[PDB]
Amino acid sequence: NLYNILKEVTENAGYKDPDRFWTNPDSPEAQQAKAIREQKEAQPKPEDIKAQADAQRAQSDALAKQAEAQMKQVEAQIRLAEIEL
Amino acid sequence: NLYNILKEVTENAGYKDPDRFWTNPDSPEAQQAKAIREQKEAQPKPEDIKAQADAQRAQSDALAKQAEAQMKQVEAQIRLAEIEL
Repeated sequence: NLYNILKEVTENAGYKDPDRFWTNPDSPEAQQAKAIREQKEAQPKPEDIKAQADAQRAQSDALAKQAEAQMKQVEAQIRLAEIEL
Repeated sequence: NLYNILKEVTENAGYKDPDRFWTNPDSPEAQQAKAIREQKEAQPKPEDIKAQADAQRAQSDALAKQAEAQMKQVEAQIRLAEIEL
């Protein structure tokens, strides 16, 4: 639609050929340019920092769960064995 | 397209030769200038800090997993032997 508007303005100005001043968005060069433009939004700045923060959150979950279970098992067997003797 | 517009304006102003005031974007010098301009977009600043944080907390996850496994092996092996004796 914008390309059509620009064509109409240019033709009314007095230039019959509109490709001299504008680029058709359906031309293969325009499609390629749109391809690179779309490819340039792979990932923003702090989102991968966000992902590695999620990784450290997961490791915190792990360490906490294993610490709790390990200390429970510590109470299970390191005391009663020396209690009975 | 911008080069064509500038050339048209210059010719209408009364100067037949447009290369005196503008340079053709298809000229080899323009291609070289575009080459250095693109090359100066190799890596922005914060992204390496991002990758550094990635590595640091992948480090955190690693040491978390090894710590959990090591403590599990300690509790399963350093205790029963001294319990039985």
